Amino acid sequence: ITPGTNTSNQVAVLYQGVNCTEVNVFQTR
Amino acid sequence: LICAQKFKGLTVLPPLLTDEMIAQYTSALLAGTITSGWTFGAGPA
Ligand SMILES: *[C@@H]1O[C@H](CO)[C@@H](O)[C@H](O)[C@H]1NC(C)=O
Repeated sequence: ITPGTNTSNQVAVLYQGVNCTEVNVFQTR
Repeated sequence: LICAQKFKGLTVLPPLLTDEMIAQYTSALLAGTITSGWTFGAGPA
C-alpha cells in the first residue's frame, strides 16, 4: 500500500491470510 | 471446508464492507424511508 510515488516513498506491507505471529503492527481480519 | 482448500493456494478475501456496515446502511435507508419518505433521496431529508 503506497500513497503514490509522486507524493511519498513510504509503503506498508499486508500479509493476506496470516496471524502475523510467525514473521507499528495492527492485526486485522 | 475452508481450511482444507486453503492449503492448495486458494484464499478467500474478506469483503470491504462488513455485515455491520451493511446493517447500518440498511437501518439508515429504512429510517429515511419511514421518517422522510422519498425526500431523502432527491435532496434533504
Ligand atoms: C493470533 O494472534 C492472537 C493474538 O496474539 C492469538 O490470540 C491467537 O492465538 C493467534 N492465532 C493463531 C492461529 O496463531
